[PDB]
Amino acid sequence: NNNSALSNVNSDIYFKLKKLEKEYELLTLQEDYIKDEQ
Amino acid sequence: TTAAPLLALLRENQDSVKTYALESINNVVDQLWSEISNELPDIEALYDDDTFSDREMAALIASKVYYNLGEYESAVKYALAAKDRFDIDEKSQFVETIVSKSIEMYVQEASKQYTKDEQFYTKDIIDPKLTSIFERMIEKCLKASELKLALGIALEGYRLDIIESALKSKLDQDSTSENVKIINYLLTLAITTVTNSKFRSSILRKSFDFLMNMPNCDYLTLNKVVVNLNDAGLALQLFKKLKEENDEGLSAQIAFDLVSSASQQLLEILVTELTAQGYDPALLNILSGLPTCDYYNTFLLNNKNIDIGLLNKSKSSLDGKFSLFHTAVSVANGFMHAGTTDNSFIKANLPWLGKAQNWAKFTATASLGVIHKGNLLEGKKVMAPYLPGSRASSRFIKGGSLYGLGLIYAGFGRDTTDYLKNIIVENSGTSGDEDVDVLLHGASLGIGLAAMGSANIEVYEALKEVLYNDSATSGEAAALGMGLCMLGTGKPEAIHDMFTYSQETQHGNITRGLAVGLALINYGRQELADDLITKMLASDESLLRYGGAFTIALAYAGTGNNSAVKRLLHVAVSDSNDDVRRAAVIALGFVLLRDYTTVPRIVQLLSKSHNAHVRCGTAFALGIACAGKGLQSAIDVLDPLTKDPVDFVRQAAMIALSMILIQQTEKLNPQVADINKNFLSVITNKHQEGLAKFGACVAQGIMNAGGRNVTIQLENADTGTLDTKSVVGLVMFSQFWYWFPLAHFLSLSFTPTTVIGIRGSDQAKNKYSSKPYKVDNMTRILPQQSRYISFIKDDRFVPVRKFKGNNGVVVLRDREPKEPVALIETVRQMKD
Amino acid sequence: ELLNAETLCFTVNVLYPDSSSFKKNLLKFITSNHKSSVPGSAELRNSYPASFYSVNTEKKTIEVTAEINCFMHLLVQLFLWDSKELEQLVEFNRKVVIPNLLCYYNLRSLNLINAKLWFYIYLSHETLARSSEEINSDNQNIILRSTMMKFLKIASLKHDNETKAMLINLILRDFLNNGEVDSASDFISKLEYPHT
Amino acid sequence: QVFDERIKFANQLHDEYLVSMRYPEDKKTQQNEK
Amino acid sequence: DAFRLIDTGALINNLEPRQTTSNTGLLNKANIQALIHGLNRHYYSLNIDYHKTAKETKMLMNLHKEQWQSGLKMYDYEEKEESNLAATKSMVKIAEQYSKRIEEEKELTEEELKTRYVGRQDPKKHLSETADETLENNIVSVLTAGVNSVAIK
Amino acid sequence: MTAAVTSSNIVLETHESGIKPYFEQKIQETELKIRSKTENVRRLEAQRNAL
Repeated sequence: NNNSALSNVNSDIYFKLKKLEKEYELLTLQEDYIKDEQ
Repeated sequence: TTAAPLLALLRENQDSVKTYALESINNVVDQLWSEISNELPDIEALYDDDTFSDREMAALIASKVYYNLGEYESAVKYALAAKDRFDIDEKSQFVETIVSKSIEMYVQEASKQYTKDEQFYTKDIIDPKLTSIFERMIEKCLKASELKLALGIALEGYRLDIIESALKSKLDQDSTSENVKIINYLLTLAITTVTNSKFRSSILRKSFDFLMNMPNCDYLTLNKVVVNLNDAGLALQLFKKLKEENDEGLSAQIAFDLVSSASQQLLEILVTELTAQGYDPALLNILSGLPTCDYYNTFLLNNKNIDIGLLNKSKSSLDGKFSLFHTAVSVANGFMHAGTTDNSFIKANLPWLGKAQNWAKFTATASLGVIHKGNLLEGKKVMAPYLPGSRASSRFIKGGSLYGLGLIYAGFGRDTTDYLKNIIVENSGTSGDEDVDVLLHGASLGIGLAAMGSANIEVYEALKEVLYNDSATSGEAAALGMGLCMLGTGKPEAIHDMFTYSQETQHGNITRGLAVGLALINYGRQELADDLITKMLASDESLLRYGGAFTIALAYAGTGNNSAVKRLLHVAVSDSNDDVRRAAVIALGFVLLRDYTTVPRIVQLLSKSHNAHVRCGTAFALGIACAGKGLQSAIDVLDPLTKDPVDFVRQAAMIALSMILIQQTEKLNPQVADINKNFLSVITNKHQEGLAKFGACVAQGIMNAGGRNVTIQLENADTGTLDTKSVVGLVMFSQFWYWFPLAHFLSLSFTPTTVIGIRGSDQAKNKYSSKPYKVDNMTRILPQQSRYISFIKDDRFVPVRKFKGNNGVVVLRDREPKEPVALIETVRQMKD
Repeated sequence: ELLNAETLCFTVNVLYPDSSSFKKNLLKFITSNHKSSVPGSAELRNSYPASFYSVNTEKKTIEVTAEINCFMHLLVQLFLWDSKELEQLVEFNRKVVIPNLLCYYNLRSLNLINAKLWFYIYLSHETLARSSEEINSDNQNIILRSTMMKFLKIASLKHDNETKAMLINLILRDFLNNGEVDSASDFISKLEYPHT
Repeated sequence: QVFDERIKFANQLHDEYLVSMRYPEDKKTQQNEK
Repeated sequence: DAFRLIDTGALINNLEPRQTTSNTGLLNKANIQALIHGLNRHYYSLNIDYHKTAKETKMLMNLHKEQWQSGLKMYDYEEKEESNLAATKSMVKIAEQYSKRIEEEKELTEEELKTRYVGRQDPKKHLSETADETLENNIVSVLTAGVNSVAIK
Repeated sequence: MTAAVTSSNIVLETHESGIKPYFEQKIQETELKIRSKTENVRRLEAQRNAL
């Protein structure tokens, strides 16, 4: 349904965002560079 | 109400009403939090006193007030002072607030202390009350019976104990395959997220044992582990499992997989062990890779689709007595026909070749080894009339055959090493002539490939004496060759000797060759190689800095490390020596091979700058990153670089575009047609500049490269592992703007896109349609296409294991494994 | 400007958790309307593509009642303030909607809606006390006071900026009216007001 | 002292110009209108 | 620019392409007209790079003894008042010109506004260059005064 | 089945909600930092592009 097995919804979202946030460490690197570039 | 009554009770000195007061305060501590915060040192005085039982209660009040204050660290200190009354907030719809921050606080402590020691469970840095909360929260994930949550958060906390227990308990075999799947998620999550090498090493190695307790399992999963750690003992142990089965199909299949995936240096120690474990010589033939190369030869022999008329139109436009023009074509056609021995180039252009001399004639000879790349059986034979001592007309042909012979045995030249070395040691006593230099130059490039990653100190010594001759072209060629042979070793003698020699030499060519040869040596050595990088950039010499960029590229290849990437970005913008800047951007693509998705966002910044060399380095980096898989955004950043008037920028961009779109069609990317015609237009003009015509024609051959049988595979998806071979092809390719022969190295990066089914008992937009079409065995099958392939349920050839779903060798079980059914002949069988 | 059972039609038509029952009580008292609770007005859940479509929802492959429930609360609360009636009508609105939202942890998106609900409940209650002194109005203000600060603590957890800011206003207003500026001095010292 | 205060107020107005101005610019590159 | 003679016969045989083999170089032609006649009929021109050492750099970059005598040394403060007067007046004229412009700047087509209401040189831009030079000039000057007055006595 | 407003049937799927703010605040903290930093990196880009 939409609330039948809510713990399967919780697990997929938590797992995938862990991978994406390493790549979001690369976006804080990009922000640090352009402050020097200008 | 007011917190005013609550104060009164604290100021009153009767014991009964102070004990009462804490209970009143915690009841409405979600209404009066700001108010009671002002007179809270009173409550610390009660907490200290042991005239109370409500020391727990006194402490628990502080926790709630500090969270609402905004200070989370202290809220948790008082959480742990309070003792209990915290397991009731794990099921409330109001306050879970204080609990969650504790979990976050664990992760802080763990990171500091895992690096010091794995054991931090005996450490007192970690509070036991802090542990209990983190540990039971992960346990509650398993009570709801989703295990990903428990493995996901345990990796972060550096928890080895809980990850060990979790998988061990998941072995419950109600499907062997279901247990293996849970192992796959964790193997992925460690590698891509955690750069901490020490934790990663433990987590991969532990996975092996859980697979192998189960009898039916995936050996693709077992093999993955072996290549990440590069431990030859797991490998021999994997074979020990398979020798107990006496299973012909699995051992042969994972062996083909293994040679591609695992390091060349790794294979050499592995075979010596298998001989003494006791194995059949069939297997040890595979592990050499000589059979496996022939299987690739066949695939290319059959399917290569090449435009011979395009070769003529380019031939007409690009003159042969015009030397630069002649080179572009030789190289280009060499890539297009690359893979199988095709004598079409020779016959098409039969008078045209002889028109050229100097390095244009050097390239044409060595371009034969790009076309005839692989073809090991016939390796000496086809290059035979161009060999020193059967050719003497030109010094160029004599040298350029040795180099072309080296491509032929590139990664395969265990025999070839001695044969090339004889010529070098004969020529290393000379002071050398310019006649000799051209012969000696191709020997040194060739032996480099032949001895690539075989750790020949014989070759290191031999080429050191050539560098010490101080010869014009050969000193640079020798320098490259040592780096190739001694790839990855990180030998400190070699590192220092070459670093010093740059000042010693007075030739610029020779200086450039050393700087980048140190790059090759510090491959995969990341921050063990930090020290040399720092020094190379410290050099006031542009050539040493130019190689420094690539030394980062290779030390930190295929791991997205912010430090590696930061040094490159900063040098690139901040420096005034144009070579160095250009190199640095190209290095970015190499570091970030793995996260190839982030690359266009990062390097859009650099292409924006209108400095020529910056733009030129941008183009190759996108080329490198998206070579195996194309991205729309990647392509766009290149499109206004074919419309920049500077021709160096045009050369790079055209090659990059064909690098991204190698065998991609126009019903697969509607931009394929537009870009392809742009190259043809430059070739037609003879009123465009020669720099441009040179870039355009090289790219043209790259677009049809291999006969459109190959595409570049930076990283295999065989077991999900980086492909070393391709890195070396790409980085040597990038040296071509400064030395035209070195272009030819792109051939190492071409990887066949095919499924080769083998019968095991002799070893002979948004695409998906619900309408199949039939594909024949050993035809070009793209990586994208491999997942839309599914064996027919009941077929005569059925894959032995559950199909990996990507290009490579899949050994088949033939249902009736004895019939005389039609076979595809093999290049090995064609001989004998 | 336009009818009063116009709210009733939408609320009945969607699948409600109890909200329809809560709306209907109010209207029966002022002369009941039961018209347009007949099929085609109590059978359909309002055309949608798949988002909460009539067929999909009745079959219970979906029950995306979530946002729709928040919007139902906003309609009834508004309709009271528009009518300009106080006493009991207010008390009914307060009792139903406050625990409905707190028996689930609101998602980020739903949470910004419920700050506007907290406003109207509080405003009717305050003016009800300022209508007239009553021994029943007085005891109910302690009830109200408790909920305000509890709402704010939830708003802190999700760091949703507009929820918190709106809730901060209501606490300050109530302090100003009760003459507990002493209690308010502390509160303003622990602000960090979002401007986002 | 008086001049010192005015300048800082001016500088903070620049900062508020910076956060606001470039934030919607980014969005137009993101959305499709080509 | 540099030249080097090549054999007349070699040019007949198409051996000017020979001279650029084994690199892309920094190839560019800085001058034609008589140059490209003489190249064609005699020579192969060379590009020019510069060598210098790290010692020689330091010698070249150093060109003042007043390196340390330029932030303690100052200019007369009458000259500074003249400069502030000049600067403020100039930007006052540019502001009136800007004000005439920005009575509209609201109709369709930027280019039409630039002609009609002069945005010829853009008085916004023009005022920015002038503002920024004198603003930076004053911060150094005050800083020089305040260093000397407090430190020396 | 169970509704997506409040959780139907207490401490079966409300026990799941009971352990939900532990997963969810971790990535909300991550979320809040990177939305404003996503905005900020594109902001200072636009600026160095104009320069």
